[PDB]
Amino acid sequence: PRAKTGIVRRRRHKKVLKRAKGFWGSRSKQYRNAFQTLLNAATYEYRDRRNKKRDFRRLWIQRINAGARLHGMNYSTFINGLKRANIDLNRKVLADIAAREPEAFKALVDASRNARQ
Amino acid sequence: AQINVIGQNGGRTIELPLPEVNSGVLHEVVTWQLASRRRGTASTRTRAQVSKTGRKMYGQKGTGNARHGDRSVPTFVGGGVAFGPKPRSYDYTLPRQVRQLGLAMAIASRQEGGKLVAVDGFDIADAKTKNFISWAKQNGLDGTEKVLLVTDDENTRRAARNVSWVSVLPVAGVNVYDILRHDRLVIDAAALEIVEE
Amino acid sequence: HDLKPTPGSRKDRKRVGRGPGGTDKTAGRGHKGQKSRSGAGKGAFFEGGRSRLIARLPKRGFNNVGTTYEVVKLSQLQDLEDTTFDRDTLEAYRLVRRKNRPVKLLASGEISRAVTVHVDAASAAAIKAVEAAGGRVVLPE
Amino acid sequence: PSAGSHHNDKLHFKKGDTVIVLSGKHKGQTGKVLLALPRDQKVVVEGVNVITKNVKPSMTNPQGGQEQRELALHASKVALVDPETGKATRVRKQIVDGKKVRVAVASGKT
RNA sequence: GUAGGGGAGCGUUCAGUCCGCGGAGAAGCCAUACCGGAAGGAGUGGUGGAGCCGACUGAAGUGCGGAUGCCGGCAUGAGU
RNA sequence: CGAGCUGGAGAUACGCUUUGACUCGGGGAUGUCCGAAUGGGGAAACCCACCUCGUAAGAGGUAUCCGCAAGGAUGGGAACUCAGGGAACUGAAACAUCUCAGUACCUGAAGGAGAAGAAAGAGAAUUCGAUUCCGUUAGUAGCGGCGAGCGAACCCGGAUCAGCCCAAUCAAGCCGAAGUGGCUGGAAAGCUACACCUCAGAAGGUGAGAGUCCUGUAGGCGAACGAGAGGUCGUUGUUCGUGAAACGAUGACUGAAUCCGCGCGGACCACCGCGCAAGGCUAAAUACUCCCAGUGACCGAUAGCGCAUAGUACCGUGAGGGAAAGGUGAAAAGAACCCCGGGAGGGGAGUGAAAGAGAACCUGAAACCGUGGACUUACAAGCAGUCAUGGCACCUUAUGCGUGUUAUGGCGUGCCUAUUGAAGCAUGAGCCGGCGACUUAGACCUGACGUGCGAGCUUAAGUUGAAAAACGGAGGCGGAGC
Ligand SMILES: [Mg+2]
Ligand SMILES: [Mg+2]
Ligand SMILES: [Mg+2]
Ligand SMILES: [Mg+2]
Ligand SMILES: [Mg+2]
Repeated sequence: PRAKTGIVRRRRHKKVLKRAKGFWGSRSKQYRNAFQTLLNAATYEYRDRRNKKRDFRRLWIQRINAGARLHGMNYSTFINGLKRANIDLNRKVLADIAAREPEAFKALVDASRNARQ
Repeated sequence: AQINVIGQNGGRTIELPLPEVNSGVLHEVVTWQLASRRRGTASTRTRAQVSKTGRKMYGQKGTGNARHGDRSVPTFVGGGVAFGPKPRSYDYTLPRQVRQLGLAMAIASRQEGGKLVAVDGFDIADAKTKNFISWAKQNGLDGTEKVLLVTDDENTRRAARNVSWVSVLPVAGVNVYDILRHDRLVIDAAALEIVEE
Repeated sequence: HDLKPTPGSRKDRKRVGRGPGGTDKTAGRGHKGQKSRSGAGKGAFFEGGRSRLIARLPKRGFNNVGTTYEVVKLSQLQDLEDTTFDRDTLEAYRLVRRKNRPVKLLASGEISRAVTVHVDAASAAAIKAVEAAGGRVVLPE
Repeated sequence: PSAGSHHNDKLHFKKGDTVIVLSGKHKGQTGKVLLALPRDQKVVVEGVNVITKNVKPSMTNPQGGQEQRELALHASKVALVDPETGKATRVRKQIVDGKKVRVAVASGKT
């Protein structure tokens, strides 16, 4: 028996078509192109997680020492210090502590020098 | 060992397939049956040949994009049906011992559940069907279940033009399908039912 | 009237292993079947040929197809079967419906007993095993 | 386009009989038949009416407005009735005009 | 993880059977932030105006972006 | 046959209909011109004659071939049948044999069927006993650049079954059981409550879904009157391609017998054996399918025939090729009248359940054009996204998570094919929709899985039943190898 493709294809298409939103021109109105855009889309999506992890620790390390150096230390040093004090062990939120609580951050700062030399 | 219902009541007779009815085999069956009923009808000019069209087109090269034969091929609207359907039969001969084990194992099915016999139906009287329905009532056949009536007796069957209920069936020319098809079996005629070989 | 698709003509499953799905060439987005060139839409690179050892190999022997005898083993008679009668018939039902060809008797089974066979042919120790325990091998005149 | 054959270009009645419009609107309404179009299954019975506007262009002094005419129906009316209610037909015979056959229901006239 | 082999499944029509559904409204269309491991599924609303889901099994002209593919519609060049 | 009819046409007028129209059956009568076409000519349907019968109008004959004579023939048929003539591509991975094939095509003849047929047979049993068809034997025997590859027959099962004669019931058609109320609706055949028929619950129609409203169906009836010889040379056919190669066949040369006769049984001889050639006609089972009916795990409008009808339009000097095209509503009730416009078109009104059905009328996707709104954009280098954050807007699966939009930052070399290697200045492609590709078959081989039997296991053709499947062992596979 004959067996069209009817409705079966329109849908497959609308699926992708609707994934494309602020996709510029053709890329968001033409199947083929819109779809194709989403292969490269794969590439970015997947690799961007394994990656924003890379990006974020960077934002953290940047701040952690623009405070570290705000007293006379610097990330490099500072970090090994809290390290020198197994006691200390944040690293995660450390930046924030250094961004919001200066009162605190100082503490940890001097705490390291006091476990350093 | 089913107790008769009309004009007697032996029963017991008849060894039934072990262990207890097996769809698999009833499946192996039914299927085969339908395959046989399946007729061969393939309206399709599969053939790039069977369709109407010339044979030489434009120019192999130098016309600017193309490369075509006739305008009658899988790839041309109105062309021909590639791998399309042609008439055939899909009829095979299922080993005999299974067609045996077949209904046998199907009767069991019906016995283990809602089986039913009957030796003659003087309870009828003419065609009427009206009274045939009558009997049914006091016969347990409310009218809520698909009934299959196997039995010769020309005049008896003549009473069954009522839907959903029963479905008539001659000279014990039964069939695994029908039986398994309708609910209760009215095996009736102890004809094919008791005595073989 | 609650809800119940019912069991029966519909509750009649397959068998498992009974029958596996076909094969449409497209397993994952990535099908483009057959080698990857040198072969397709045709049929002739066969599987035989006449140079690939076939030829080169010596022979002329000589075919005959003389007579093919119906080996009726010894244990077929002895061991069991109470002289249900060989003759040139019963043996059939006994089981040796070969027709068309002769009927040879050979010495495979061994238990010893008296039984008279009427094979259309028999071997040396074939006979020299029957009578040697009772029975008579009987060849056509 | 098939057309009024499903039945059998057979009007279970005459263009003069009286009938009850069973089914549809005008149920039970009655009237004398006037047009019996067997082929198309059309029946014109004084029952149902309509007010149509005659498309009479340069029709010698137009003044065309909206007429009241009867609009034909199908087997949506059951031919003849005597018990005052719709009725099949079955018991015939003949008259002093054995040269003919009648029809009738539970009763026996028409 | 490419050619290739093996496994489990999604979906489309047709057919048999079961449960049904529908003019206070089917299929199809359209929108959506839900669901499932995927193929995909559902809910709700709008449109629509008559046929139609789900389940088991059977048969398939059964799944598409590519073929200077085929037919049709509409774009660019350009108001040149 | 009984109220209607007045073709499709959808319109008006005229009319015709129980001294039963119409329509359906079944015979007659008319039937211009061309066409085998045939009075003669002819670039088809036109142009010209003659003789006879005759009121003139008008009638008729006027062709060739067989036959005293009746009477027969010329032409046309989709496919099927036989016959005369008979390719190549292609295979054999080249090619001359051979294969493809005696297929395709041409031509002649014929019928509904043909062909074949009543033995100088086949076979190895001193068997069968016209022909043909299906099964099998068997892919066995054998043929073969013994390569590619080609491929019997007997036996046995089954369809069907005859030998005789010369010369010396289906169509027309008619009858045909059984329901109401209330409810929902624009309309009910749906729901609901009681009821009926059922040798007629097959089916279609009726304002949505029909046993009981219509047409039907099961079953019954049913017509004037209508059907049912040897050889030699050259070659060839059968498995037979020269081979040890028979027999059949025939163009060319030749040329026998006749019972103590003749042919053959694969060179050849004897012996053994089967049969009698040079005359003929012959049902039946077999084939096909223009036409008809029924059915379909067939299509349902890019499908299905090319055609929802058209071999038309259109293209070709011609042979020839050859389209696309469906859908108002239940019913026209198809929009009176008024507004703007020459019109087209539109807005009201009115019909309708609906115009959120209006006649460039079922649904009405996508590309593609446009109007309005929201958030944005005039130091910017961009495969066009993606991750992150902030701003703005909105919040029916959604205010607590989000949806949309956007700014800045990071990161980021389209897809496919073909490749050692592709963003690639390497291929393909304007965009969307629909069409579009590993299938079907063979009692074929080989293996995995599963089922039934199991040392045994199976049927094929056909047969009879079929809203079902049993019967049918001819035959095949295990069973001893070398
Ligand atoms: Mg076609
Ligand atoms: Mg494309
Ligand atoms: Mg359409
Ligand atoms: Mg047509
Ligand atoms: Mg190139």
